[PDB]
Amino acid sequence: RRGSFVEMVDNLRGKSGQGYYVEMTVGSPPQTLNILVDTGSSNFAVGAAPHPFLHRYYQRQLSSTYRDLRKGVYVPYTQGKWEGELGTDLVSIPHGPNVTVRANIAAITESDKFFINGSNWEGILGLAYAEIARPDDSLEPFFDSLVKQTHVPNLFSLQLCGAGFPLNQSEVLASVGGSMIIGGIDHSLYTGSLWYTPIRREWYYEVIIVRVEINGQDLKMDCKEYNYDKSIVDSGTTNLRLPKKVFEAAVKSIKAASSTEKFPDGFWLGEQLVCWQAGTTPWNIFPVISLYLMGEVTNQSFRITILPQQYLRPVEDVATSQDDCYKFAISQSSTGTVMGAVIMEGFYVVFDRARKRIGFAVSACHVHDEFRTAAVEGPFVTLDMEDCGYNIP
Amino acid sequence: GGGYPYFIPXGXGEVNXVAEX
Repeated sequence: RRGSFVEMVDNLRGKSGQGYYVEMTVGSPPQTLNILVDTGSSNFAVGAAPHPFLHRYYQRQLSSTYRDLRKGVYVPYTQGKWEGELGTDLVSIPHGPNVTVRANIAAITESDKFFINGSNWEGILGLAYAEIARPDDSLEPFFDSLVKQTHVPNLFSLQLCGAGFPLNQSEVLASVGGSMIIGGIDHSLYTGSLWYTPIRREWYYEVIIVRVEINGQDLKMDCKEYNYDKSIVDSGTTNLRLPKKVFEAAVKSIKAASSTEKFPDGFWLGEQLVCWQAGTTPWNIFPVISLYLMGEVTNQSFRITILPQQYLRPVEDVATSQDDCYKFAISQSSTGTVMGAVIMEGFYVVFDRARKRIGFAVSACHVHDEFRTAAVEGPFVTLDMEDCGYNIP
Repeated sequence: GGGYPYFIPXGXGEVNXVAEX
């Protein structure tokens, strides 16, 4: 096989709310594992001991190419944590480039609230930069090792489809899928132009939000609030997460636009699902949300706009098939904005590490209706964009 | 006595991937 982009199209699967994973093989002979794709962290780690929620796990003793680094590691996330033993082994991506890399691998020996009951993944691929790797930035992340040992160009792109994913009639109702194109950009995954925002600093995929509109109405906050203490693009986060103050203004504005003031507060807090009769979800009463991002030239921005189909997430197995139920998937953060699957499922997202920038284009698979579509538009003249970034005061 | 939309408990069902530093 050639490792061409067409072979990589559709190489992700997932269950809604449980991340997206790619198949990988580790060790010699290869052991196949499904690996969550996480642009919000920088460690490659795999279940390496039994766990009630693991269908399979990595067995270092079965691999003649395993090398023990004789160092432990602990990694905490916003939700979940694990610890394990560092080592290196040969790693491949069967529907990725046609190459084999010696990479650092954390062999997970204990964990808490990390693995998800029934999820079909057994490990995590942290795609961000060494600065946020544990135990420290000397543990070269997977994508760095891939680029350094092979000729793969230093970029990847993600198309997360959500419920826009072609399924058989007989597949489980919450299955989602998508593509990770490693080494470039595949033109079948998007429509219109790609628009780029600078990667502000290489640690997380940090970006700068310069304006927010709901229903085309400016939220009118000081733009520093949008990026307090950072804004990141994160495939391993489900929601659009917003700083408290921004969250509260967002909910107020969404309620006002849609006349849902009387919806219970538990709904807005993600503690209750809203249910309508199947087929009758009134999408049109809910507003579009736009984030304007810093552009590539002086005083220039562009915006990405998502629909209620992105921020009201369908939940299966909670009511009769006669009803469609949704979770409000915009939530509060005390660690900055996270553009999770709620944002990424509208767009093809290019993590152009070589040029220190993130591209967005309308996704060919985003969920929308006959009246509205997700959008990426620009250019706009915007002043004082550099002032939008947070700095330690 | 019944009606749409209605609200039921639930939620969670999320991933939230690394803590800073």
